[PDB]
Amino acid sequence: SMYPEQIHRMTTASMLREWREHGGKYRLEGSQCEECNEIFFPRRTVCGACNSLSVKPYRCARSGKIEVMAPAENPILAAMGYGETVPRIMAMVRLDDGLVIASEIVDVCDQQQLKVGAPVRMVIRKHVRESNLAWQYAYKFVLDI
Amino acid sequence: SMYPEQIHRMTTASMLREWREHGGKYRLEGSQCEECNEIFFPRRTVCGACNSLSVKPYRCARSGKIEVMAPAENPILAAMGYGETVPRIMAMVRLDDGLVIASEIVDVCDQQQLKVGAPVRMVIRKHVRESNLAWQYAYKFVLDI
Amino acid sequence: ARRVAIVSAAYTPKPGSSRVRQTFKEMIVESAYKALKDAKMHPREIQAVAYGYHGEGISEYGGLGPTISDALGISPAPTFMSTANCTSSSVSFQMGHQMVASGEYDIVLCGGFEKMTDHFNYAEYIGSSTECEYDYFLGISHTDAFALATAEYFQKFGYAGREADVLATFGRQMRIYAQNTPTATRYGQPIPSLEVLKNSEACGSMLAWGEASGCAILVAEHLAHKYTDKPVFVRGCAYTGVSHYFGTRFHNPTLHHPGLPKDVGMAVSANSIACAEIAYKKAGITAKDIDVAQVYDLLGAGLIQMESMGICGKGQAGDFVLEGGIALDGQLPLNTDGGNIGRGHASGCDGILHITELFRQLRGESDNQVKGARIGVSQNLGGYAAHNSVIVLSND
Amino acid sequence: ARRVAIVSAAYTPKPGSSRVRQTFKEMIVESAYKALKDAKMHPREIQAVAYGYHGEGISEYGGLGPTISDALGISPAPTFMSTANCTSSSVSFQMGHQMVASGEYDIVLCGGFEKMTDHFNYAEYIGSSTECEYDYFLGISHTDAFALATAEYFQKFGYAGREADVLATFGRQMRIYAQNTPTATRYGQPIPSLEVLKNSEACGSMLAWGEASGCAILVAEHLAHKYTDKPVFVRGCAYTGVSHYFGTRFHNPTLHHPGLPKDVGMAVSANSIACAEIAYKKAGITAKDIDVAQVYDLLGAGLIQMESMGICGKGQAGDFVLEGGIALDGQLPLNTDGGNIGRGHASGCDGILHITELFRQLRGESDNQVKGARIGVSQNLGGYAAHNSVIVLSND
Amino acid sequence: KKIGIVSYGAGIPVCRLKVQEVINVWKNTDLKLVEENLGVTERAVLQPDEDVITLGVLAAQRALDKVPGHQIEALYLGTCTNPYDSRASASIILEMLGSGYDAYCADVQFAGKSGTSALQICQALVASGMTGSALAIGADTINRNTAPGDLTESYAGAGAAALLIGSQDVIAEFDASFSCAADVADNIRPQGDRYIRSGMGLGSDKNSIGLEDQTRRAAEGLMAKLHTSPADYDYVVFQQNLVSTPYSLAKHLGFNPKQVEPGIYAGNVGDAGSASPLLGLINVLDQARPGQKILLVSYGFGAGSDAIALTVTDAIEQYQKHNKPLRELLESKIYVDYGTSIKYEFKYLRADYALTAYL
Amino acid sequence: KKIGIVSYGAGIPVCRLKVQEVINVWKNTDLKLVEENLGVTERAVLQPDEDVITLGVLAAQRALDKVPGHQIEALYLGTCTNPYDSRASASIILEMLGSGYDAYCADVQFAGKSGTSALQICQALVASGMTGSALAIGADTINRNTAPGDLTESYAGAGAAALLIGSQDVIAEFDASFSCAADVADNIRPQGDRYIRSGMGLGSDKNSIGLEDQTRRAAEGLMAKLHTSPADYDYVVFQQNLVSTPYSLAKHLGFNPKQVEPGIYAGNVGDAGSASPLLGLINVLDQARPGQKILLVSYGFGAGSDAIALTVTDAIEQYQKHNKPLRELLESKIYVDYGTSIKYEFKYLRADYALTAYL
Ligand SMILES: [Zn+2]
Ligand SMILES: [Zn+2]
Repeated sequence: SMYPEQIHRMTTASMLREWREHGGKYRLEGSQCEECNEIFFPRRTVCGACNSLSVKPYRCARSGKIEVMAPAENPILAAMGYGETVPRIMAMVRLDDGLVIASEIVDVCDQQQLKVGAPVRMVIRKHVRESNLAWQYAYKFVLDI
Repeated sequence: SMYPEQIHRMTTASMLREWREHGGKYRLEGSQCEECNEIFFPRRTVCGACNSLSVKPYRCARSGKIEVMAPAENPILAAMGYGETVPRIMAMVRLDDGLVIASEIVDVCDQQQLKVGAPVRMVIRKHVRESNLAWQYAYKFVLDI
Repeated sequence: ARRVAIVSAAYTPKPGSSRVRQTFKEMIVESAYKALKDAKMHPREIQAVAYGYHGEGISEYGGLGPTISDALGISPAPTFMSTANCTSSSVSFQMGHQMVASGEYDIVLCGGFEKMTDHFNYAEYIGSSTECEYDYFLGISHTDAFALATAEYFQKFGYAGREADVLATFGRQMRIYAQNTPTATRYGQPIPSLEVLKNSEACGSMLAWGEASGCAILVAEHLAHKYTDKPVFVRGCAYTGVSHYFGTRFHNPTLHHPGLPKDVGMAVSANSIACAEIAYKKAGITAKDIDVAQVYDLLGAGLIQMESMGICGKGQAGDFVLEGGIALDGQLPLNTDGGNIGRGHASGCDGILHITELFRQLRGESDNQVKGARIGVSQNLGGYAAHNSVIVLSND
Repeated sequence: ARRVAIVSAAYTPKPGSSRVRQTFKEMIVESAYKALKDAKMHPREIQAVAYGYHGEGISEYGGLGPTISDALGISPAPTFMSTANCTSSSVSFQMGHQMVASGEYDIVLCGGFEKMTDHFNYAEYIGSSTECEYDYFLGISHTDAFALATAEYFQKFGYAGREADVLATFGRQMRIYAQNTPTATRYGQPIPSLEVLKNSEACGSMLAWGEASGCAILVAEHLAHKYTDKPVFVRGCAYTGVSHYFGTRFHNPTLHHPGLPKDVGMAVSANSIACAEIAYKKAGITAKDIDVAQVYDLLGAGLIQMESMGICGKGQAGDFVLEGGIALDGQLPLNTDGGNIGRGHASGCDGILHITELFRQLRGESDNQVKGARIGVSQNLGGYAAHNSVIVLSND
Repeated sequence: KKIGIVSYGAGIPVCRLKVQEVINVWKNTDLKLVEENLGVTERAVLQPDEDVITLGVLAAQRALDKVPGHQIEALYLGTCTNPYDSRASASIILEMLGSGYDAYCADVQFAGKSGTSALQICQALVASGMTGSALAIGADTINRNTAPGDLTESYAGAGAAALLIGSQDVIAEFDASFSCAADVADNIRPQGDRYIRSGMGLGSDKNSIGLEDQTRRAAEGLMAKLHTSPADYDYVVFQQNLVSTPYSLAKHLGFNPKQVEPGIYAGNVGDAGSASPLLGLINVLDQARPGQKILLVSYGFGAGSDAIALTVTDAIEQYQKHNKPLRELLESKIYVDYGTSIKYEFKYLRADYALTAYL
Repeated sequence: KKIGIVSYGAGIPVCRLKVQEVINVWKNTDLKLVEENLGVTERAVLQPDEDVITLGVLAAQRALDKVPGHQIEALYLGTCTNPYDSRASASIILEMLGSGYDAYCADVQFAGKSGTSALQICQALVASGMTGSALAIGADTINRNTAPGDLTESYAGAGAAALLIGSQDVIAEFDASFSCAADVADNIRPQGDRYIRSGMGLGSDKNSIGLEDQTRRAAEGLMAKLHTSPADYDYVVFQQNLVSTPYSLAKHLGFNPKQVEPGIYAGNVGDAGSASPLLGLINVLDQARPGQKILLVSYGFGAGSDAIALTVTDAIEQYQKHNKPLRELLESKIYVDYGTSIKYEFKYLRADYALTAYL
């Protein structure tokens, strides 16, 4: 602050990284194959089913159910930018189109509604800030009831 | 500053790294083999000549000559923490014990004395600050005349 | 094709403990020169090295091969690096096997290390080896994946009311194996009661995490007699790769392996199943033939791998453990050194940690010996089974 | 031991230019599927991959193997990673050669990539692959090492007054080779005069640095006819490792290679000499036999490697270049694609950049063809020749 | 075909902090004053993963969900607590909404009237024929930019409101507007400062020279233009930093309590700045009837005021048929204590450079 | 009667700093690159008593001096270097101008396109009939918000431009416009940060994904709407952070040098941000002829682009009769050294609390 001597840092992110993933992270866009119609998340260049390069963006279903859930409460494993909210409710969310997303559940107003099979919907939230100072935004989920 | 939200950083150094190298970096300590007396910089655990594990710290000679020298002036290659001094005079210094050290020449008061074969001596200087906030100190060289 | 023998294997003891007074170079040298001594071999007889670690983010040292060749004192002999999560050593072992089997090198040192304490807080760095833009940068860890996998296993195979019992029985058996194993972090510790374990962290199934280096020395069959009376042969290996992204465990059309189960996920690791089937076909064995094994233990991951590996049927590993099946007198003795819970875990070294205990078992030198052991198997994984390795060793 | 053939080789064109609109996955797929098409091969025929990059510090993606196996659409087929400076692809090529030669895999894709623009300023990251505590953390770069090496070469072999002439003649020949090579970054650029080059940056010997992925497809000899009429065979390879620390170039008792020159340093690369001698012995050739070559060009490094490789005597490479020796009608045509100056450089891809032009030369398909080329050689280095690779290819 | 509001949406944080939790710590104001006179018993707390963009895109997406497949032609973000001081947060919201890139786009700032100013811009773009439709957002994180121990802390909140303007299926026709402004530094936030600052002591003296002067000037201006008086309006909506503020301004301009009441929402929210007049309007439209007349008069410190007159249409009945009202949305809440609120809103003086989460 | 520009004005700081003065200290870029390729030999230095408001009110007052007794109906201030982050600097300028309080008023922010965005807002307000006229200002102190040692320091400048929109005595008819935007973080300034930051290394890679993409998209969009091509325009005006930028964009979009040259002013000024496209337009209108066609395409990092098409009228000849051109204004200058520039722009790290001027 008072002494502006540059501090060592191996890695600094270019804006290019997040720029290319705005579809995936703001809009839950994966990929669909034009030849066989198989769907994937996250986005990709080659269809895994048939190895076609004719692949297009696909808007994943933004509603789903909690497939599996696990609290994260261990201070030892608190990542920088995620230390303030404890517990965090980590979940695998099964979307209505069949895909599964690794995320977390937030804004739980009634704890008795937080259970396996509970319906959820996607929301845009602030995530850990980028190493180039830009705010990071991406998906999380809330209970939808 | 005003918004204390933690920023993402893959790598943060433990104090352990520099703690173990104070001999090498503050005192120009390499290694000498107890069986065959060969000398090495930087410090090491196995003698390269004879593969003995009987190796001890060795104070390298702190006087030497410039073997080869090259200005670093290209802004594109300015490392963080080293952008303020331009040019930097990079050199391979041949110490009086025969070892060679990669370093730089500083405090050149008479430019006509800066040449190949010029005598130099070790000095302790501040280097790029550590990712744990500790000041980094290590060797550089000056002309000795 | 020619056979490849392990002539020695060794690691820096107590791998669930840290070595803050050593550098990574010093630590690598310790296990390397120990193994060289065990084999009655000079360092300059080593023709190549295959070595593993997590990556350059821990110590800020990249392009590490030459640095290792210099540290060991073998230059110009090359070191081929491997960067593959907790499977780094397992992968480097497979690389060394290829180096010898090819005829290009006759004597090869395989291994790996991890110096977590060089990083201020390694726990938050590890996530960098995942599908980073969609997990690491959203604060999702590997440990989250294992917690979820365990929850899926128990909820879907009807273990409600016995989760604590299963995890505690597992962790207790690991502690029993570690108690009498001198290289284990829990060597000599008293065995806590099942009830004490149930009321402790992760019902007693949390691993012990520290620092270690390790290596095994591979030699062409025709040379092995120069270095040992009792060589351990590599029967077959498989290494397999699927997406790091945890969601893909439930739906991965990219994974082409015929005859997988209909329903796959975290509790049923498709990548691990495929890996085991490939490995066993190459080795000329089936699960029936396995006399002793090693798995990456942590929470319920040991159960999922017991099933993937073919030791018991889908959903039956919990009951197998409860019925005493992994004890020394049980149907399949498993993690006889104590595993990650008892012996300890150091990511890049884990492959060698497995291989060393199997090596010992197959020569009759284990502290918890399986009488008449002919076949030994290492099942190891990296990420949430994004990497998977299966290595099959025999003694004839 | 059985022979291994290259059936196709390809890279993303203009590797001295950046591809900011692509991700690294997209970029890898481009060259992979191009090579697959050239070979008349389906992706699912690939049994394993060996792939290289600088490290996890650029894109913050570690444990990359599974991620690549998923991107290419080959799961469960494994990807073995290589992290070895500018030699990453050269090393991965050698790994693939071992994989096929061993009999463990019959068809293997070898390659590498670099996506420098994922890092804000890659130039200051690269130093992380050195003897970091004694160079990187003191602000000492690889580029400093090359500047110093060049200065030592010229000061000690009596080139005072002709330094500019040597570097400019070299850079001009690279531009001449690049002009008519469609995959080169300097394709179609007019050839500047020798005088214009002397008065420009680094007297015209500064490389063009961008982004690229590349790969070659290796197949067991008995299968090669299915994929090509004109296979290129791997005669022999060597990979060698010495300390990254630049000081050790002058005094390295750790380097055990008999019959090295008495006086070694930066201008005389002992590691590179050792590497070439080992490689040639394995390949059954001498320098006399080499019809065309590739070297890592940058400042005077091309000269130092010409000497290490055995093409001309100590201190004579500058005069060799001035006398026209590396031109297409010269005694030894070198970097016929344009090299790093004309074609371009992308660290992890560079090994394949060399191998592709040699592959083309040995089939008569090069844009600057060496008539009747039988033997082609890639000399590549990593760090200041801490890594060194020599790869020898033939056409019969 | 008349032009006006087609659909709307709102975004409100779920975390809540009871006023007494703040007063127990600072003891710097009367609990009875804030709860009974000012009318605020609890306030919205911003979570660590929430901000103007997260609330704004929630509100906007809720408005656009009413018009399937809508292609965005213009998007204006009214805020005085912008996440960026250079670059437009509006373009980030546009990217997120994923409904077209070819749009008139900017951030708009005049304190609490930013949202109404954005609305006027959107109306002008449609009425001019420069676009067929336009999306206005009003959003603020007043809590985030109010200092611990500030006299306003206990009732600083946050919120977002989005209004789609068009000429197809219009539920409230935009009849006319009148704006005024001047240099009145009753509140400021200098470039750099995180916290919004007062220019003088709080009370009716400060209110008379800013809030009341500008609100009166705009309201009287618009009514003079339309030849109307307070008796001609079914509803009146004012700035709602506090529940007391609309009632006070109504008494000052000759409106009566039953004209104000249907716009009141903020007793459990606190001050949502740019969002507050738009949220009042939303609260009216949720229950209004065809034919009814609305007068909306906002207030931005600095200072100035935007007055807008609207007429509710027949289409309001269909819009209301399957609609989640704001009243229902505001029932969703999670209580937190003072210490937790300060953690969540990043108001502890922690280290400039963090080594881990907790070191 | 067609609607458009009636009068204009400009405000530029008089202090100047030669590029070599910065390069001598930092040695972080080539003198030849900046002087010859980028085309900037010196840059504007902000004095301690100058800012966005001082420049803005100068430009605005110069535009209104052309229309004696004009009553202001709307005033929009486009800037990304705003003196206030809450409250509208526009209301301060309005107060200073002393020509009415009953005006639509706000600050508008989208980086370098803030001024053109304000202009579009004003056009919409007049074309809609919501006002009879409207005053747009574009102004930035890029110098003040560029850090010492930044690669862009040697060519960071400052400036203001004001354009009055109306339907009486119009000198350039506003024919049509097209805007686009997206999330492209090529430059940012997070809330709090004084200095504008790059999102990646400088060069043609960064230019291709922001500057060129958005400029091309808006220009092609507008030309497609009007069924025109570059050959149909007498003048083209782009963002002028650097003299090289308009020529580069012209080459990229199929315009030729003679179409660009008359808009070039910045060789002795540097980057004036929001002002730069408007200053280019002013420089054209100072010498243009009746009938001529102008295409204006701005660029805001973040990112987005505003394209506007204009036609010059017969009234331009009378307007030009007694007019001080921008070319003449830019002849007024005072040279200062690097140390003095840093003092004047408040870029020394002095004590947070001052005891006297010098203690
Ligand atoms: Zn398909
Ligand atoms: Zn010795």
